[PDB]
Amino acid sequence: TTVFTRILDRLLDGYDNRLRPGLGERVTEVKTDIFVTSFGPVSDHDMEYTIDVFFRQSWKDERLKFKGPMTVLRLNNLMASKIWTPDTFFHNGKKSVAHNMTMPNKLLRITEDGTLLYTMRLTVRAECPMHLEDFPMDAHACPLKFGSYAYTRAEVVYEWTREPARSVVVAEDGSRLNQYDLLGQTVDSGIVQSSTGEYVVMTTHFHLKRKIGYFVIQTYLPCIMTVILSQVSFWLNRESVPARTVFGVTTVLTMTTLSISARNSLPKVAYATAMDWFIAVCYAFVFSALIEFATVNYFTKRGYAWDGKSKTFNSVSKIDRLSRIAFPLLFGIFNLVYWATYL
Amino acid sequence: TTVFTRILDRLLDGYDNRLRPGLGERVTEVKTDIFVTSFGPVSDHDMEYTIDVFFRQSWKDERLKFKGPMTVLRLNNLMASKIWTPDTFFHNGKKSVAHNMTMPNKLLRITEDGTLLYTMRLTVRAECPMHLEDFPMDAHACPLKFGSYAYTRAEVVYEWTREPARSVVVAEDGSRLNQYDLLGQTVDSGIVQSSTGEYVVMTTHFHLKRKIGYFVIQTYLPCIMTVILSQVSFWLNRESVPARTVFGVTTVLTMTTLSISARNSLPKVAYATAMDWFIAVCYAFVFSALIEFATVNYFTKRGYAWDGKSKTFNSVSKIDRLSRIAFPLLFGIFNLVYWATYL
Amino acid sequence: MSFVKETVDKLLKGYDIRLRPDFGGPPVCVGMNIDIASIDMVSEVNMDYTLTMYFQQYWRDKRLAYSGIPLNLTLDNRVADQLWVPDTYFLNDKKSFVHGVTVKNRMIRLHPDGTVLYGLRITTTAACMMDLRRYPLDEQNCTLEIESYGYTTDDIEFYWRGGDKAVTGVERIELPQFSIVEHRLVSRNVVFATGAYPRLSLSFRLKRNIGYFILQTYMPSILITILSWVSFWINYDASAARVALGITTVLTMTTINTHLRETLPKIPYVKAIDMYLMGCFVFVFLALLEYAFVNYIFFGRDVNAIDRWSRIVFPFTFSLFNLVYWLYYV
Amino acid sequence: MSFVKETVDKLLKGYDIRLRPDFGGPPVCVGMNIDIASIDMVSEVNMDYTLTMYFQQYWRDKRLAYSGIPLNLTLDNRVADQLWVPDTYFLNDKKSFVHGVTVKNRMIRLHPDGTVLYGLRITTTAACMMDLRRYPLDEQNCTLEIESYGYTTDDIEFYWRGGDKAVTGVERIELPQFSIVEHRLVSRNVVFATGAYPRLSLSFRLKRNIGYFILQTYMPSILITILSWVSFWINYDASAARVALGITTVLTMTTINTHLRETLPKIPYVKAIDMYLMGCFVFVFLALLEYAFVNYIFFGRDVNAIDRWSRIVFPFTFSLFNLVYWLYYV
Amino acid sequence: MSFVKETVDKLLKGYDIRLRPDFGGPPVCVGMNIDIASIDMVSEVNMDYTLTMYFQQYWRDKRLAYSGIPLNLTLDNRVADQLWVPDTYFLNDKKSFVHGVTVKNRMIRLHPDGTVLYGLRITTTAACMMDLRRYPLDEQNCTLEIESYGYTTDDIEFYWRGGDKAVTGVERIELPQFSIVEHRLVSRNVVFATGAYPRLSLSFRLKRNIGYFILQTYMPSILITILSWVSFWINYDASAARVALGITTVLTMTTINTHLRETLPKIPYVKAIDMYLMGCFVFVFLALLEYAFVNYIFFGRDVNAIDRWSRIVFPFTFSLFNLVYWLYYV
Ligand SMILES: *[C@@H]1O[C@H](CO)[C@@H](O[C@@H]2O[C@H](CO)[C@@H](O[C@@H]3O[C@H](CO[C@H]4O[C@H](CO)[C@@H](O)[C@H](O)[C@@H]4O)[C@@H](O)[C@H](O[C@H]4O[C@H](CO)[C@@H](O)[C@H](O)[C@@H]4O)[C@@H]3O)[C@H](O)[C@H]2NC(C)=O)[C@H](O)[C@H]1NC(C)=O
Ligand SMILES: *[C@@H]1O[C@H](CO)[C@@H](O[C@@H]2O[C@H](CO)[C@@H](O[C@@H]3O[C@H](CO[C@H]4O[C@H](CO)[C@@H](O)[C@H](O)[C@@H]4O)[C@@H](O)[C@H](O[C@H]4O[C@H](CO)[C@@H](O)[C@H](O)[C@@H]4O)[C@@H]3O)[C@H](O)[C@H]2NC(C)=O)[C@H](O)[C@H]1NC(C)=O
Ligand SMILES: *[C@@H]1O[C@H](CO)[C@@H](O[C@@H]2O[C@H](CO)[C@@H](O[C@@H]3O[C@H](CO[C@H]4O[C@H](CO)[C@@H](O)[C@H](O)[C@@H]4O)[C@@H](O)[C@H](O[C@H]4O[C@H](CO)[C@@H](O)[C@H](O)[C@@H]4O)[C@@H]3O)[C@H](O)[C@H]2NC(C)=O)[C@H](O)[C@H]1NC(C)=O
Ligand SMILES: *[C@@H]1O[C@H](CO)[C@@H](O[C@@H]2O[C@H](CO)[C@@H](O[C@@H]3O[C@H](CO[C@H]4O[C@H](CO)[C@@H](O)[C@H](O)[C@@H]4O)[C@@H](O)[C@H](O[C@H]4O[C@H](CO)[C@@H](O)[C@H](O)[C@@H]4O)[C@@H]3O)[C@H](O)[C@H]2NC(C)=O)[C@H](O)[C@H]1NC(C)=O
Ligand SMILES: CCCCCCCC(=O)OC[C@H](COP(=O)(O)O[C@@H]1[C@H](O)[C@H](O)[C@@H](OP(=O)(O)O)[C@H](OP(=O)(O)O)[C@H]1O)OC(=O)CCCCCCC
Ligand SMILES: CCCCCCCC(=O)OC[C@H](COP(=O)(O)O[C@@H]1[C@H](O)[C@H](O)[C@@H](OP(=O)(O)O)[C@H](OP(=O)(O)O)[C@H]1O)OC(=O)CCCCCCC
Ligand SMILES: *[C@@H]1O[C@H](CO)[C@@H](O[C@@H]2O[C@H](CO)[C@@H](O)[C@H](O)[C@H]2NC(C)=O)[C@H](O)[C@H]1NC(C)=O
Repeated sequence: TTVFTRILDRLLDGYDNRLRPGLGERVTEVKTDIFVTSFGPVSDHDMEYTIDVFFRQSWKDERLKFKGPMTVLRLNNLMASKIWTPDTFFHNGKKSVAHNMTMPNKLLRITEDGTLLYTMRLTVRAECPMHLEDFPMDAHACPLKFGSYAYTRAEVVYEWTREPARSVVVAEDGSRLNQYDLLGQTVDSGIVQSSTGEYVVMTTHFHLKRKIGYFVIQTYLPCIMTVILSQVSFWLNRESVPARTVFGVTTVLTMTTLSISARNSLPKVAYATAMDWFIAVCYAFVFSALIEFATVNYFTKRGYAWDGKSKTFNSVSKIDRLSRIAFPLLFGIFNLVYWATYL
Repeated sequence: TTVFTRILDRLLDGYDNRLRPGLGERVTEVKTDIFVTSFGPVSDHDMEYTIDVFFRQSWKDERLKFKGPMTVLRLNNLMASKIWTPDTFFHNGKKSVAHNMTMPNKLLRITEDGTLLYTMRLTVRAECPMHLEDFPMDAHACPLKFGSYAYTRAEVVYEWTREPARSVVVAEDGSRLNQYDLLGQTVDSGIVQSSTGEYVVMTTHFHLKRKIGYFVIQTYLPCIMTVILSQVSFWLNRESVPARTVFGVTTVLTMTTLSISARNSLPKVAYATAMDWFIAVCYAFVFSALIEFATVNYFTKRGYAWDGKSKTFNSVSKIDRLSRIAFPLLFGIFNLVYWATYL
Repeated sequence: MSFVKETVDKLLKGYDIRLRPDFGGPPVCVGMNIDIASIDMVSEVNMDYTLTMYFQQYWRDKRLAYSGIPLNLTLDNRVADQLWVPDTYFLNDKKSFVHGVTVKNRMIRLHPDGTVLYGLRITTTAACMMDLRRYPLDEQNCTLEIESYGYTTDDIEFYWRGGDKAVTGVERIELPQFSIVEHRLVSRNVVFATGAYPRLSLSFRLKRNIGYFILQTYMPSILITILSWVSFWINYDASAARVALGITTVLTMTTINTHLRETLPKIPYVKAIDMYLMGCFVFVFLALLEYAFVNYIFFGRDVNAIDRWSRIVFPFTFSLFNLVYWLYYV
Repeated sequence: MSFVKETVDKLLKGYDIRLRPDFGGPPVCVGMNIDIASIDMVSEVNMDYTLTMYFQQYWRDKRLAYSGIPLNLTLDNRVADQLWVPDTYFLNDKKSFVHGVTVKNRMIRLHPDGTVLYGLRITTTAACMMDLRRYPLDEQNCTLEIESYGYTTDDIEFYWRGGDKAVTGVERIELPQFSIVEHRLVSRNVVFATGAYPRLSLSFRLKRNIGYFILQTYMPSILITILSWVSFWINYDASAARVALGITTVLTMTTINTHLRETLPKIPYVKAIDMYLMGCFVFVFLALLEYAFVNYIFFGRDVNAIDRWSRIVFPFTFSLFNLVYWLYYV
Repeated sequence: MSFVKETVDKLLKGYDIRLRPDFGGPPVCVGMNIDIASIDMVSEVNMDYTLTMYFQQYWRDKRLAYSGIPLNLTLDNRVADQLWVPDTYFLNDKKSFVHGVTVKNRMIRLHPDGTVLYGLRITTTAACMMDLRRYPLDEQNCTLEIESYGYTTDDIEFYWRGGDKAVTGVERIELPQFSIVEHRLVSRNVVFATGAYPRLSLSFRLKRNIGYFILQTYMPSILITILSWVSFWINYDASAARVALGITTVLTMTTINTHLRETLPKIPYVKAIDMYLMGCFVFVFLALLEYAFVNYIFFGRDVNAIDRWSRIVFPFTFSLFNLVYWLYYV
């Protein structure tokens, strides 16, 4: 075991971890790949998502060549902090955790050629700005960008280990999403310019699509059936003023209860989304149905309804006959225009 | 620069930071003052308040006398931790924060005489036990007590740098309170005995008074108007049974909606506050208004109302006529008793 | 790298972090610029906002001048602990941290002339006092105060590097609840009894978006109030219809206010939204109380006059209330 | 002053902190007393409670005996890292910390004979498995288990210092929802697979304040239940009035029932509040269901008899239900 | 104490934490056993559970063999940072920590033959992907995955020390919402392109308690749905009574449905409870529509037949819906 011990001590003799490999001589080329163990929950309220990854970085440091019986060396967590590693960070990260239980979840392997494979298990919260105008029928490409914080592209350049599509791998059971479907991913790279210089950025976009079955059964169907119910009032006789006033007013209250709860699920955004417009139209349809009856009652003459046997009786309102067709049709048209637009 | 550098290296020569100044010789006197930059939010649910302060401590250490061109030295953050400082803590603190951005928010100065001025910027969560019997018409004195955790009064005594009224200073734009007015403060000091001995305690009480205007428009006015609205049933004709039953029962449901919402704003206490009694009495009034109609309807003989051109008709109930006076008067009296008691 | 290694070690040999540049000389001028990454949250309850940014500081340190290398030396971020940096802090920050994955999000970059670039990625929750009386039609002015904890203007001076171009990324900021209308940079020397202290202030003017409140608060309240007026068009003898309409609208209005009391934040004082909701509640309260006057005069003790007048005064007075409300708050 | 400095240096020279006093000899006896500063939170959602206490430990360490200094040496808390301290922990705590502003709230006081006083200020969230069958008429018993983590009873022994007076400050505690009826100190041994361990238990008995729930929860339910009986005193032919009263009280009961439960976590087993609320829900459900038979048995086919008996059976059965309920839970 | 002090210093002198026991020889076998303290939380929103346990690792290291002391050395927890320990981690662990009050909750125990016992008190939040389609009648399988980070089976092997008895304390688990039905221990090798890695799995099966949802969710929904059938027994001409009943049950059902959405967690997809609430909403929706058809076919144009048939079909179809529902989920 002496031979293994000696090599470790000799490696860091004069090694300066403040200087990148090839400083002032060439450009350090870091090869990266990611294995997504679990694509964590997405928070619409905070407009962020969690992702658990094995972040692998590979680069060459000629200062760490060695010769010995073995061809691969495993470095202790203390040894890894003693050498130079890329100062990679996530541009859109909000608060990230490098797990340290029970030991540091890192691993630094050195090959005799001088190539270093450096893996760490991370939990990352990342910013995913969302345009929620199509909510709940919206799709997003949540990004995950990383690069060197301090080194410009003249000093450190990042590349994917293999074909960009195959460099990011998502575990088969790794989808931990409730309201989204991970359709796929596109992996790209480019240059981003800031006030300090030009930096290389590696980008991965996860394309998410919101599942709508929840909002169909929680919001859309109750709203549609209450609007239909508010229109069912049109088929009652015009002489039942208390019944049609109770009918119309309580459907307004039902819309208020549905509208209030429907917006609790929505993130607290101050602009209008596709569900707000649908509820606003349903609110206007329910409001108009009670205004429709108010006009019918103004032209009602006799306070008694048809007795069922035969003295004169009120005639079926012409407002009602038209409203039994116009109101369902206008709502029907609105639904086709609404759904064809967003679907 | 050399003169400044030499003094620092010389200061800690033979210095033992584990021993307080004048150990076994006299009592170390600490003069303290506070500058409240912002009296942060107060939480009724957690019975705690936040406060951002510059906590300034002053004392004398003969071991740190120096002679040189400058009369004041600004110690580094590393240097400040190498010397003895008072072990001041907050008796009612819950979870305090010492700000470390971008550097440690601390400053330690030394005068030639050996007087140390030591300041830090803190966000303190502190315990403020609240007796909420008179809520929302309650006032509180939230304390802020501190002293030496380990050193008894025979070793370390604290005092205010100047007159106690002028030792706690609040910034003019410091009040960050939404539900309270900072009337003022009183500054005192005393002695507390515990299992480990007697200790000097420096105390500050912030006198707070709750703003009532929010609760008048949110709770008191709707509840008063709902009670008034329940009495409005007394002015309807006795023959309109469905209208006065709907009137009374839905006012009960309105009070239930208001009463439940009012509690959700209240902190989760398990005793009756002032607002609890007002809502309970309003509930009793609204309850008694529907019971009153149950009695009126029990003595109605004819199901038809007066025809407008007079066959006999029911007279206006004497229960209703007396209720038109008794109910407004009893509620008016209850309001004088309630509002005089707490205001 | 042999020559560079000697040069870097040479600079830090004998370096005294405790002493500022030009110690005992002219005040060191520290230029600052900020590149805002995002404003994550703005909470009325806590009276603060969250800001993520790239915070750069520029100053000249002749102890760090180097020659012979036509390169700007970016050094491992841990060297910052070995250098002198300004004792800069944010005066109104409540909770803040430097990001630390994978390594500390910190940067030191030396330049041949001695210029030092010191950059941090900071997420800071900063205190912002808000005047929410005109909520949700309010405009807020949140700031970030940058000050030296220990030094005075005799020792250290702040300035915005690049003038009004010092702060960038504002135009790309998207907030779900606000919109950035303007931002200003202010340089000033606060004065106390002790003396003058350097100060830099970055302030944004936020104008709240109204679309959500129009559809969720104002429109339902208007429609319920208009719905309460339907009673004025119903026969006086329809007591069951007019009372059920009147009291359910009162119930609906309290349902809106109590259920939107919990969605809206806990800001416990009278705001513009409260007045409008309170005003609408009074109008529906008066509409129901109007029929009580109608019922009593007919059955107890003309009849059409009270209703005919109410069909005009209530729509008219609500318009007058709206005119006063919107003119006062807009 | 140097004499004291020299004395302390001698004690820590060669001191082994990994070995307990009298290693291999008789077990070290550790005495504990607690001063409770406050109990802050007692949460049913997390099924825990928060406790701020002064935690003192006494033991004799011959290696720390000193002579010539007629004083008890209170030392800077940073010396605790250079001494052996018991590996004491709270067996049922969920998350805890020692306060650290302005410094770590830690105390080390030595005595001439070698006695060590080790005091800490600790806020600890401790697990208290609560029995909520009788809630809100429930009485809880929350404990704090103090055990050695690594050392068995062959190495370390615990005892309460001062008997039943070892815990002070309990009388001063104020809880918004409980009253401290009693507290007890127990001492025992617990046997595991790895050997026996010393145990000290501190337990409190908590009685919940019932007055608030009477006004908030029970009284409205009682009144609505009495309201549902107003239907029995209304004419059988007032179908509109009696259905509106019947269904709105059912709605009112649901309103009470729907968002009362957010005062407690989703804890699935039957509790006393659940039985009463569901008892009242069944009664209002039956009061409206009773009219279905009343209306049908007249128009569809003893109308007064059915109404007459309900005027007695419903008040009587509800009082019988209340009698059985309150006796069972009180 | 000096003899043991020199014995320990002998062990560490020359120790190399960077080399595994039997380096270059056969793989070091590490036995593991867990004593479960509690499962504090199980959250569907985050899809994880919080676990407190005593995690023990047991292996043999010849370099730590000591002779002359007929005792098992229980040492201070700080000695663990100077020995070799396995690089064990939890694969599905979102956040975890070792308790640190009063000292770090860590244990090291040596034995004469070089056997090391290493215990840690860990609270961990472990990811558990849950299939909540059958919620609240769901059965969950939450696991803890134990793996080596940077060693293959050529260097380290894992096994459950004690067979199926390697995990104890499961009967101590008291989850208010679940009951532990079973637990298993699995030992396996995970083969990747880089080699084979040891794997240990501890898994629990959880059965959710349904009683709360019977009283809180299912019974109110059943009673409201039954209440909506009271309309079928009222006169066809009681329009005010039957519409008020029908429309208020719809409002009551929405109140139950919308407010249940708040007490229950934010799981955004269709579950078993959603299908039942949606089923009952459709039934009450149809009951209100049933009277409209009766009301229209009378005044707009048999009548007794529709009510008679609705008195049977509605209760019968709801019973059939329940039969299909409970068989498909129980
Ligand atoms: C895995 O990762 C976790 C964190 O995720 C580590 O836990 C932290 O470990 C560090 C390093 O040991 C600890 O830092 C220590 O802080 C002590 C002071 O802490 C006080 O003040 C802080 C606030 O400033 C409070 O939060 C805290 O409660 C205390 O009041 C120092 O005294 C320590 O220094 C000592 O040890 C070092 C060792 O090199 C010596 O050089 C020093 O001279 C001195 O003796 C140290 O800096 C930190 O407190 C830990 N956090 C927690 C929550 O426990 C694990 O250690 C890590 N595991 C491994 C194997 O690396
Ligand atoms: C949010 O609210 C804050 C205040 O709480 C606003 O901050 C103020 O912004 C205005 C500009 O909009 C500032 O006014 C300008 O201040 C400059 C700096 O003053 C300092 O330095 C001068 C010397 O150079 C000292 O005399 C002075 O005491 C300060 O120390 C001035 O140079 C400007 O002068 C301009 O106007 C004057 C006339 O008023 C002319 O004579 C000049 O030639 C010149 O044109 C000007 O006075 C003000 O100082 C800021 N106050 C604070 C406390 O910072 C934010 O603007 C607001 N946010 C938004 C988005 O509006
Ligand atoms: C909350 O709930 C906890 C339980 O979880 C209660 O704690 C129990 O409290 C009772 C007392 O009320 C304890 O009973 C007493 O235990 C003592 C210690 O027993 C240990 O040590 C003895 C040797 O000293 C061993 O023999 C024994 O096996 C244990 O290891 C006993 O000394 C007491 O004995 C009493 O009666 C005998 C006669 O039978 C006399 O000879 C004694 O002198 C003495 O009078 C007694 O048995 C019980 O152990 C506690 N349980 C636990 C788990 O700690 C709390 O009381 C409760 N809180 C409240 C407020 O009610
Ligand atoms: C929650 O869900 C997880 C899955 O997601 C379940 O975990 C599975 O548990 C079963 C046991 O119930 C496991 O099946 C067993 O795996 C053992 C290990 O397999 C490795 O080693 C064998 C050789 O020994 C290799 O052939 C294999 O490829 C692996 O490398 C096997 O040893 C077991 O075989 C035993 O039974 C068979 C008969 O069935 C005999 O022929 C064998 O001789 C032997 O006695 C068995 O196959 C399964 O692997 C686990 N899956 C995972 C992914 O871990 C949890 O059980 C579940 N939770 C609950 C509470 O049920
Ligand atoms: C938002 C709704 C706005 C509604 C605006 C409504 C604007 C408006 O003026 O409506 C009234 C009128 C219908 O009147 P309606 O039929 O209800 O009233 C009849 C009318 O008054 C006859 O003149 C009466 O007969 P007569 O005098 O004794 O000979 C008859 O008495 P009886 O037979 O009962 O005994 C009354 O019932 O409407 C339309 O014709 C088109 C409505 C299009 C509505 C389009 C809606 C999309
Ligand atoms: C919550 C209050 C409960 C009070 C319960 C009170 C219970 C109680 O004692 O009621 C009896 C009586 C009912 O009075 P009320 O006027 O309602 O009853 C009239 C009475 O029965 C006459 O005898 C009837 O005329 P007659 O027979 O044809 O000649 C008359 O019918 P009509 O001529 O109109 O057709 C009835 O209306 O009330 C009081 O005297 C007021 C008591 C104090 C009330 C104090 C109220 C604060
Ligand atoms: C050091 O602490 C001891 C206690 O551990 C003190 O002894 C107490 O002294 C007071 C003096 O009035 C007596 O009333 C107590 O009975 C003593 N207690 C014990 C246990 O002996 C001692 O006084 C302290 N040192 C000094 C200098 O006071």
